[PDB]
Amino acid sequence: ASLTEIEHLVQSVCKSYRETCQLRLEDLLRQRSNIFSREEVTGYQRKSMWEMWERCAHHLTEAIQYVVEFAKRLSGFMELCQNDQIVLLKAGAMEVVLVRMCRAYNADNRTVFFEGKYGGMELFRALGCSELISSIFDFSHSLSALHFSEDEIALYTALVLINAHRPGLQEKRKVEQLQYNLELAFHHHLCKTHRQSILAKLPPKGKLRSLCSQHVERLQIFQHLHPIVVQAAFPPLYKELFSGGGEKHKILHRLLQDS
Ligand SMILES: O=S(=O)(c1cccc(C(F)(F)F)c1)N1CCc2ccc(OCc3c(Cl)cncc3Cl)cc21
Repeated sequence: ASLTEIEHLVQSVCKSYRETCQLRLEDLLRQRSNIFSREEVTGYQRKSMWEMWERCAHHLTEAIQYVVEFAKRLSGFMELCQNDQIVLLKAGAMEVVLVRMCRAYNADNRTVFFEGKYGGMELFRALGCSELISSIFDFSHSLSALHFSEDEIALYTALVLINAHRPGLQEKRKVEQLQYNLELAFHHHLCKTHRQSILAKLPPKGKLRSLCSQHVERLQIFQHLHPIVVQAAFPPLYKELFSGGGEKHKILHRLLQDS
């Protein structure tokens, strides 16, 4: 488009992200001294596997409801066909949740905010996927060395969400031009803010696909151990995005109709 239209894309996205944060930043920094206790950490460790899963899936789902709203406010996004809004969310909504987690992450004690207090990766030992849990801390630890601004996180998460080369898009170019316009707003704000140099420190694209692909691969395993915990206790939007078969009940386009 134009440089003046590019100037309010930054504004539009920075507003849509600030108005769609469950996690309010200043509330998280004012709680990193509220660190979990060995007696509470062991309490989480001694919880059954499926209960730490059911509790985290429910917490992931709550974090995706705010992403689907972020997407719903991304000007240009709801001008797209339902099949393309859902496919952008179905693949990029966990990726947005993972990049937003860098704010709930404290790199000094390598702790993450969880259920009202800050805990380490040892907190999630009962889940049985220690290798994947570690890579999410190592990933949030990597973005914490980028020292993101909330405006930077806004424009980076839209580009995580608005991906023109997702498999399954009906109309590809309508996203390419929404991606390319979003891509200028990010480079222009980084230019203005004297931050063009972080474009090379950003994680390689295939780093988020690998983290989401591990989560799907580790839900597969837990589904086999606890099948009826997924059908009975797991949230439907979780099963729709991640497990198969789970899109039998399409909660996604329910949220993309009401407004
Ligand atoms: O519960 S969070 O407040 C949470 C907060 C910090 C760290 C974690 C975890 F887990 F990364 F250390 C979890 N929340 C909000 C953001 C988020 C992302 C994924 C998630 O769960 C996915 C999952 C995994 Cl990665 C492994 N096994 C079962 C599941 Cl369902 C939960 C979640």
